[PDB]
Amino acid sequence: QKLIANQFNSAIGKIQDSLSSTPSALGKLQDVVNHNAQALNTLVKQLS
Amino acid sequence: KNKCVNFNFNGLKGTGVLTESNKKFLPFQQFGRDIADTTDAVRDPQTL
Repeated sequence: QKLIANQFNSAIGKIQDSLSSTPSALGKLQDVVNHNAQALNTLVKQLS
Repeated sequence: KNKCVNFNFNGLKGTGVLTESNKKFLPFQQFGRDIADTTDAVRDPQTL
């Protein structure tokens, strides 16, 4: 039991630290926003 | 100033609100455009 508890806690800590240290993990969501923003910008440029 | 007026500056027609500007473009510069490529800042002919 306690070995499994230690492994679980260590795994959670590793997930937290790795998620903090890697910036490209959350690209997908970020990508979404970029698309919309870029699209809107393009439309504005069409007025010129 | 400071109301919805139809303005005509040197044949440039438009409708909007004219406010005192804190922009500091150089004396030779006359007009001011924006991201959408339209004039948003102007310099009066009679009084600079």
